[PDB]
Amino acid sequence: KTPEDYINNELKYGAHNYDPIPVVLKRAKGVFVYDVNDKRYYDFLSAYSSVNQGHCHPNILNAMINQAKNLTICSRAFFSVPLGICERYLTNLLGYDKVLMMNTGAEANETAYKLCRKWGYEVKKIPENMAKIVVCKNNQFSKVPYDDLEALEEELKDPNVCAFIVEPIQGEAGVIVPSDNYLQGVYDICKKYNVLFVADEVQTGLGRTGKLLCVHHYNVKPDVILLGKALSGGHYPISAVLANDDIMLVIKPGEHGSTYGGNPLAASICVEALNVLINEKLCENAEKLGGPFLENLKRELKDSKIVRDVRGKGLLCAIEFKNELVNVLDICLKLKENGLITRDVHDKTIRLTPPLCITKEQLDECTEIIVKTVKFFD
Amino acid sequence: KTPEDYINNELKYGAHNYDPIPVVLKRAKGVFVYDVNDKRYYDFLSAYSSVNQGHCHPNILNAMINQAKNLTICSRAFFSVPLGICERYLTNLLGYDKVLMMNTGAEANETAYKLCRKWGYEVKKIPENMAKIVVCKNNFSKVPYDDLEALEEELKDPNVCAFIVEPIQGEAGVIVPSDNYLQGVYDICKKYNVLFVADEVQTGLGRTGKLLCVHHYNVKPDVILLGKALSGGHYPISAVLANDDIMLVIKPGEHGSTYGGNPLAASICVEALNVLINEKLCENAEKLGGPFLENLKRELKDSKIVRDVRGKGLLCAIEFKNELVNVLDICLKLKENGLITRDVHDKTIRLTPPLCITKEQLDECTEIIVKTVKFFD
Repeated sequence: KTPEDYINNELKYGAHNYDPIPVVLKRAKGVFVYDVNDKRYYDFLSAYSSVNQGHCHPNILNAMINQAKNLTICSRAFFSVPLGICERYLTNLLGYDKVLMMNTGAEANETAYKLCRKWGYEVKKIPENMAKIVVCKNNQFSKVPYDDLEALEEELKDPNVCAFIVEPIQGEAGVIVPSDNYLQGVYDICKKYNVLFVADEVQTGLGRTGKLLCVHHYNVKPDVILLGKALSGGHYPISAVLANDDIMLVIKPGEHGSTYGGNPLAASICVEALNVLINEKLCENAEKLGGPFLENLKRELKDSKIVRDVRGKGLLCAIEFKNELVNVLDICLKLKENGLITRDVHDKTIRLTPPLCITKEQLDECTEIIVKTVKFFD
Repeated sequence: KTPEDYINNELKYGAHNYDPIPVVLKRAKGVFVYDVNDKRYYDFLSAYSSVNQGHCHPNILNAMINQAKNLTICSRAFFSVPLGICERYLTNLLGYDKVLMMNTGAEANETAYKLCRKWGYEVKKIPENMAKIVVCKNNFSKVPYDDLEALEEELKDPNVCAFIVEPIQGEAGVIVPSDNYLQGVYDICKKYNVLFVADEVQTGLGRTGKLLCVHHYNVKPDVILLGKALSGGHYPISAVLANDDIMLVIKPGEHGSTYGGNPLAASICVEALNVLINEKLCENAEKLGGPFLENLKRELKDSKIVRDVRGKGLLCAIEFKNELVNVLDICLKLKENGLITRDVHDKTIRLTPPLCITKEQLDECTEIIVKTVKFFD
């Protein structure tokens, strides 16, 4: 049918929990997506990093097929061959003793919360019910502003703090990059006060900023890591929590459920999705291309009336606009018209988050698409 | 690489969040799974109904392959072709206006909680943050299951927005309720203007012989929760269905998992339900269900450890006299004799094979089960 026909059919038969950009996608490969009118767009969202490897990577599909022909799910009532293969692979790769595989980012977060508090009770000997998790503003809980070591140290003085969880670059806040020395500060303060340092790398991990873990840029080793998105190359909801035995062994059977966590199909996809990442050296690509791409955009938008900031690390980039001077949803809609799809946060900031297999040449074309579009609104 | 090799390897490199039956599976097809030693077992858990259609159904693989070649995920920042196809397919099949697709059964529960409460506030006009959901014990305020009288006492409360109930309690030990419980739930919910929410994540999609267990009683709940077999075990997929008057209270803004409603799930889901309908697996379960449970009842009638043999369609259980047998040991013995399941509450064994199971296979399994029970007799 037409784009409007699909949209209206969703409005009729589906809950109205989202207000999407009105492009109706049917195909995708690498950096590109194709709508029902056969129009091609540069995808600058990468499904929030799930397709870091590019859309529809054939090597990831092939691992998915090879496994799904043999076994897709048996439930955690029994063991499957592929899970331990994945656990061994991931833990060796990232340098932690153990991993706990789940499906979604929210599941990884809740699992981390529980792990942290149980370690708080069982190891830190925090009195029952008192285990506090500290989190950052715009992320028993407490909040601290992001990129603030004084505020952090003040909270962690409390003996009942079990963990601090922080994203190496805040995504939802609008790609906020902390000062150099922040994460070393976090590492130091958390060590001082015997508090778990949890890095949330669900968005920043797996090549997006140019490293396997954005934390690697700062040569700092968190006590706990949360991964997801790109773990699957977009073929399956897969997420993970990693920690050494002194932390992870606090977890015991009985727990709750969520039957699909650790399933053989996800386990096989995951190993291949990371095999692709590493073998194609996509971390190196994002790291090589990202810095120049951003400097170019800064340069070409410097002295644009409507631009407030241009920021990023590797291929995790964003433009902040002055929303009193432009409608940013309209920028997004014009971006789409000019062949590039993204989304904004907080009606201010546009994510610039292409798959990591993007070329220097493609990034030059995208710079021109973006600059043309910002000029239109000046 | 032996079973023990694989088990110890997971103990070393994986969190100890589970304590599974020590069988290490490498392959599965239809009704059967195969371990690392090439031993064959009847799967009598069906990954808790995810594999109603049988393990590794080739048609579902084909739909997965056909979609994934084209598009697996774009996020809900944009539209995808397959999602609206799945939504129209699902809503037309079960007779509700709208569906909300998600990934896990816990996502469907939380979405349902939030939908129920917002309906409560916007339609029922319950006062500021007073909306109360009622659930059953052994499945906020709680009420005993199959207790028509205590249900009425609770819903009297004008602050109650919903009552959520499974047609058969799975996690409690496959508690089959009395007839006219469900008819009387409907009537009471209609009486006091409370949403009647049926949790069919386990019971739905052919397991009890019907597309929804609630169809046995010709009752139409206000909200349906589906999951598990929605995917044929190929993908985590769940759903909440409701008519427009309820569903329209949901506005854009809240985010869950970027994977809810993705094109790959949407295309897998249409085929999983197609397999279910076209292979008449609901019919197979109703048909084969009754006789299978007949035998077990009469073949274990003088077993001193057997407390009860119950169920509907292919959602069955045998409950044991706990004081007399270690029910985990029965499960391990069952495994020895080539049938795998799990128990619940240390007394009840699930008997839930895929729906494509044959009369001749289920005869084999009845002998396996009776043989095993007699070992502990």
